[PDB]
Amino acid sequence: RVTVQDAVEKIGNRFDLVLVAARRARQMQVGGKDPLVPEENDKTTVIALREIEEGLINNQILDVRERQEQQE
Amino acid sequence: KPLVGTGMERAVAVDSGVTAVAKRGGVVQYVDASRIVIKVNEDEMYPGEAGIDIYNLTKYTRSNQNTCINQMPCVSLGEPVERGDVLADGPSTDLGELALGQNMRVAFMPWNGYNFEDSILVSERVVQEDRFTTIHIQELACVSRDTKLGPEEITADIPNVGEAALSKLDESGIVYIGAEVTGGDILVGKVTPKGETQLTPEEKLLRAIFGEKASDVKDSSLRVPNGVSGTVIDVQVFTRDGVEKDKR
Amino acid sequence: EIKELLKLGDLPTSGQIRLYDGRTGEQFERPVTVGYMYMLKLNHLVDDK
Amino acid sequence: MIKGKQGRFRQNLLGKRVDYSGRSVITVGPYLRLHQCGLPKKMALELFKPFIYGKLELRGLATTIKAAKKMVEREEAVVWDILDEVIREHPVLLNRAPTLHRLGIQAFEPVLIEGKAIQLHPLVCAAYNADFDGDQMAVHVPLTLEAQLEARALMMSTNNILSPANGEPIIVPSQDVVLGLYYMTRDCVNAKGEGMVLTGPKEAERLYR
Amino acid sequence: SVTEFLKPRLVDIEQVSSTHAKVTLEPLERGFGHTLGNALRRILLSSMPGCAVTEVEIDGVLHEYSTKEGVQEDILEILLNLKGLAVRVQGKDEVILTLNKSGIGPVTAADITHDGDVEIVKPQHVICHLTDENASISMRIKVQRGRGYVPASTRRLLVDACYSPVERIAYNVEAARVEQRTDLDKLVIEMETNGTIDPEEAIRRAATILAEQLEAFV
Amino acid sequence: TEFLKPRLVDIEQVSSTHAKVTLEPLERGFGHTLGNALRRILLSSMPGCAVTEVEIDGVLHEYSTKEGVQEDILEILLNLKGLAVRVQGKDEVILTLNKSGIGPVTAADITHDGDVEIVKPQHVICHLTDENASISMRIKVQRGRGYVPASTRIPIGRLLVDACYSPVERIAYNVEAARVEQRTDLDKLVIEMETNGTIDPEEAIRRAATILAEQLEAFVDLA
Ligand SMILES: [Mg+2]
Repeated sequence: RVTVQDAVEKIGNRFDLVLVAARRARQMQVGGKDPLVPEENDKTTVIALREIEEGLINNQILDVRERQEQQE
Repeated sequence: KPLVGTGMERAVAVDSGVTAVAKRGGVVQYVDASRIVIKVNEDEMYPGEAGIDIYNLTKYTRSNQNTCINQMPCVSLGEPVERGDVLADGPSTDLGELALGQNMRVAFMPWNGYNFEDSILVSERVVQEDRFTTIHIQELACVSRDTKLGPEEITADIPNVGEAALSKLDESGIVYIGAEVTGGDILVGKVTPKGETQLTPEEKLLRAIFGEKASDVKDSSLRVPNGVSGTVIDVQVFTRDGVEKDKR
Repeated sequence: EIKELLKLGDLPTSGQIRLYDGRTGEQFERPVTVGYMYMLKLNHLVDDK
Repeated sequence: MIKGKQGRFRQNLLGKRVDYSGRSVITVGPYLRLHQCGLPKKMALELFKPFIYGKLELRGLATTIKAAKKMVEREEAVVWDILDEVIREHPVLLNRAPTLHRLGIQAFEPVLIEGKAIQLHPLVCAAYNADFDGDQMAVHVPLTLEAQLEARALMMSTNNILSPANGEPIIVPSQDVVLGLYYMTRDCVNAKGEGMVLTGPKEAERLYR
Repeated sequence: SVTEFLKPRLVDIEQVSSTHAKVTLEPLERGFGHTLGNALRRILLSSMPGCAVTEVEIDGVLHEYSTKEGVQEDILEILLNLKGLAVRVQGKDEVILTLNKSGIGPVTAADITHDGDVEIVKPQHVICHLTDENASISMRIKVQRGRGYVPASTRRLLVDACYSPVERIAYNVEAARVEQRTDLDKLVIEMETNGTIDPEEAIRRAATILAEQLEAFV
Repeated sequence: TEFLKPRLVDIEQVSSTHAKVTLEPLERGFGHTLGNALRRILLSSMPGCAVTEVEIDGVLHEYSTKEGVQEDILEILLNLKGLAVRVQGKDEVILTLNKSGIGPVTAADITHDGDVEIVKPQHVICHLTDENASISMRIKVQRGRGYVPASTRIPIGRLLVDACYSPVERIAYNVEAARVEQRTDLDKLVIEMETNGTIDPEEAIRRAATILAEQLEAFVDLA
């Protein structure tokens, strides 16, 4: 990835984008839980941004999954 | 020699001081890389015992900003010399004329970017034939004080150091002249007597009995600063009066 | 005087010569200057920076 | 204790010698993209050192940490590969000396060159205001993953085409690029290839070459 | 030892669509990227055997700057369109075809007569366009075999001959890596052809031509 | 449609160092292509025999100075780096020089060896001024390409001297019209090389041709 304009409108704020992407990247770095999109030698953080742009990752989704496993 | 001067380079170089200007005319009896002897012309000879100048040129020595002050002889053997001429070129001098930089065949043209704001290409030739290359001469000074708990020792014996470091040192603890040191090598083997009074009054008891450590010395050797190569030229030793001079 | 001095050598009076581009081997249009500018090397050395 | 320069109120304001820092003289960097900063080898093996340790011991090339240290200090060929991997995407922050603007702490991706000079894309020499006549820029790095994402999202050199004060771009072709463009498009009344109809642009480039 | 030089390992053959290819080679020694790139560029653009339309004539016109009734386009427009035609021909050096037709609608390359050996690679390529049924297009087109670009001035209307099938060739050199030495030049040639032959075989032909040229030395 | 292959029609030795070769026949466009390719390849990828290490007897380290010789040690190494030698067969080889007495120390008095041959004996190495002063030295020589300084390739009397492995120093190619030959447009390509004498024109041009042919044959087959 080079620019992050596509991710701005997906999470409108450009800072909540940063923290949400950091949440997903931390999940994908040591919290296992491989990315849902293929990687191209990309770091975990860029994969998080990529999936955010793909729309399949958002703060709501992360919270839903965290709550679901916290019920376990 | 600058290819476009102003006629002031000659006087600046002559009168600056570092050009080893002659004193009496005559003939150059014996040139050398470190000395020029000038047979005086008969007329200028003193009433007695002339025929001697012995211009001691200055072989390599450090300047005040790490630039070698090297004087080379610019007279062929037997060539006559007149009073007040230039026997030996100084640093950045060429037959007397001041020569600060060097020529370089330039072509004002914007090449593919690499001279964008003010940058300057340079063909490998300028570095290949090695016409820009200085002789910076550093001066690392290592000292041996006498703090509390005994003096500092400059012995080659150092704990927690491999045989590689001690390979090039001398027995005293000082590197040999002409040792192609590199980053991290010990120039001087220096050590300190393991801190100070620590632990508990049992430690004072130990001091009364004296410790039981063969090493009993911390490593404080002065190494090459990280990131600089170099070939040691000279290693001077200075002694406080009342200290017997060691092997080095 | 510079024009005459150059003319003493065979070099062109303009002070400019055509330069070929080494990488491709074509000609630079717009002929270019070439001379001997006595350049220094100030002691702001990168490996001290 | 609550007064003077050593007063612990005005203490984090005076200035902190931050770690993972750097410096160098600057050099033009054509062939770089607009989000790449040519970083030296000899300085990129002393900035991402702990990252190299991590990716090295993890890969098992030298499990024990002291072995990893002695490997990197040994310049073994594998450490170059590992360093390339870690700096694959790990934005660095290039900061000029007087940081008046808020662009003066822009952040780039690294690409490794040889020698020792922090290359720098030409177009982004305006916001910095550097002039490549001895100007020196410092390289910081973001450690924590949040800081990495910030350096890639909020500060990356490709997300600051418009400067804060004036809306219009501050990535504006400056000195030689405009002379090249100017030369590349000028009406000459009569020259070679005058009076003809070639094709779309492709045959035009073919004609010129 | 001195004879040794890092040979490339052909890696990238990315063939975007059917004619635009982006080949890359690496790692080459310092500067070989530029010399190979320029040699290939010059040989490809300047000297490449091929066949292209050279001369065209209209039955009812003898002047270049005129027009035919019922034609939405103009004579020079048809000249440009024909210049863009991609055609490969059998070993016959040159041959003349005709575009006799009449009707309403676009007139493409497919409307051209097959004439045995000659085969147009892009029949769907557009040439002209008629609007009136009474309007009849008739014209002769001669195609020769050549090894370069022939402007009209360098020479019964004349069409600049683009014999070389390669249409564009741009080479860059970008620094690759091999262990420590990091000034090795990865070459990157993107070339696009008219369609009479894929870029791969074009590069093969250019390389073979250069190699045969150098053969006499060794 | 045919492509006239070139041939090395002549190799005239205008001077000892620099010389000119002529290539013929060549067709339009091929002239400048081959000329530039050959200039570029020749100016870099060639084998040489430049000195690499020097070991003077009474010299401890480079920045010192001996006696009886006006030249400082650094000037001696500079001149040796400028020395040109023609070495065949053996990869690397050691030479000796123990000239004694006043006068020049030109390369001629270097100790004789086998296939090693000093191309330019006149090239001064150093000078002697004191009668009972002798300069005894061992000079190593290997063969390589391009440029390899001391540091990259890195006792105490082992003075390392930067390599300068290259036989050529100025390559210029011109393209001109040839005889009628019943066919115009045939280009004569005259390539002049200014070499230090270690390498003859024919050998250099053929090696350049070979290296380029190999590099391009790496292009003949593609995936
Ligand atoms: Mg400035």
